[PDB]
Amino acid sequence: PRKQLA
Amino acid sequence: GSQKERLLDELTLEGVARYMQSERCRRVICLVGAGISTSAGIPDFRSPSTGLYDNPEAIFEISYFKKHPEPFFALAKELYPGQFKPTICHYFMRLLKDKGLLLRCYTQNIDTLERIAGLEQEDLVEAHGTFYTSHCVSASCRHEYPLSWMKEKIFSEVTPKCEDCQSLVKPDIVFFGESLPARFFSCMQSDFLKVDLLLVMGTSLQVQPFASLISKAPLSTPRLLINKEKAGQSDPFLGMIGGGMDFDSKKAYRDVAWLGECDQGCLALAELLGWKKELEDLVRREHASIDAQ
Ligand SMILES: NC(=O)c1ccc[n+]([C@@H]2O[C@H](COP(=O)([O-])OP(=O)(O)OC[C@H]3O[C@@H](n4cnc5c(N)ncnc54)[C@H](O)[C@@H]3O)[C@@H](O)[C@H]2O)c1
Ligand SMILES: *C(=O)CCCCCCCCCCCCC
Ligand SMILES: [Zn+2]
Repeated sequence: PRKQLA
Repeated sequence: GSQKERLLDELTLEGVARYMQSERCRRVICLVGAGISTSAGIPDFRSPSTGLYDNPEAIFEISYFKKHPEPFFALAKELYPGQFKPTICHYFMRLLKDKGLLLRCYTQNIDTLERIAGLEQEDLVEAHGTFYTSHCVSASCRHEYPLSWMKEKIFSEVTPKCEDCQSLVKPDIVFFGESLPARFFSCMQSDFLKVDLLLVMGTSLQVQPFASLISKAPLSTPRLLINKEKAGQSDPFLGMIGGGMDFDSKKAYRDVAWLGECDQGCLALAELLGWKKELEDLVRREHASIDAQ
C-alpha cells in the first residue's frame, strides 16, 4: 500500500 | 491471545501510569504525527487556523511533484524553522528510550525532531521518510546529501541539483502516492507481536497505511491517545462494511483519551510516573544546549 489520506 | 481482557485498573491517565509501573509493561510503541511538532513551530494539516491545508494535497502528491517540484521547495523554505527545538512530547519519548521502555517510535513526521531529541535510527521508523538525508533521483547516481546542503539550496531558492549528474535531489520523504519504506513493514511485522502499550500522540489517524497500525496491536494491548481531538474511532459508515478506538461505549476495556496539548498531556503522564523533574531538566538542558550551539 502507498501513502494516501483515507 | 486475541481475547479482550482488561489490563488497566481504570480507563484514565492514572490507570495507564499504574500499568506502566507494572511488570506486564516492558515494551512501548509510540505513534506520532504533526501534533507533536505544532508547538515547535511546524504546522500540521488539519488544524483550522494554523494548519497548512488552509494557509491542497497536490503539493505532496508525487505526480504533481514529478511535474512541478518548484512549489514544494518554495513551501519548504517557508516552513523551514529558524531553529530545531523538540517539544516536551519528543523528550518524553527520550525518557522512555533512556529507561529502556521504548521499543520503537513510528512517526509520520519528516522534521527530524525525534533524532534531535536523541532517538536513534534503531528506535525510529520514519514511515513518511525525512529531510535528514536527501538523494539524487537518478537511479545510476543516487548520491546522498545532508540537511545542511539541502537547506543551503532551499534557502538559496535554487532547485537542488546533484553535483555529479545534475538530476533533481529529493529530500527523502514519502510523498502521497509513493510506497512506504520496506523497514516499516518488516518492523511492524515484529514489533506488534510484543508491544505492551500503544501510545498515540498528535495524529488524526487519517493517513494510511500508517493509521492501520493501531489494529495490529494485540487486542488486550492498552492504547493511550494524547491529542486535541479523539481520533481512530471506527467510522459509522465505513465500518458498516476492525480494531478501531473505543474510549466510550460500555465495551471500552483498554483505550484511553486525554484531550489537550501533547506537551501538557505528556507532562501530566510524566508526573504520575515520578519523571516530572527528570522531564523538566532534560527539556531545559537540551534547549539551552541548542541555544548555545
Ligand atoms: N511535522 C511534519 O512532519 C508534518 C506536518 C504536517 C503534515 N505532515 C504530513 O501530513 C500527514 C499529517 O498526518 P497527521 O495526522 O500527523 O497530521 P494531521 O493534521 O492530519 O493530524 C494532526 C492531529 O494532531 C492534532 N494536534 C495538532 N497540534 C496538536 C497539539 N499541539 N497537541 C495535540 N494535538 C494536536 C490535531 O488536532 C489532529 O488531531 C502525515 O503524512 C505527515 O507526514 C507532516
Ligand atoms: C507526506 O505526508 C508528505 C510530507 C510533507 C508534509 C510536511 C511539509 C514539510 C514541512 C517541513 C519543512 C522542513 C522541516 C525540516
Ligand atoms: Zn546524481
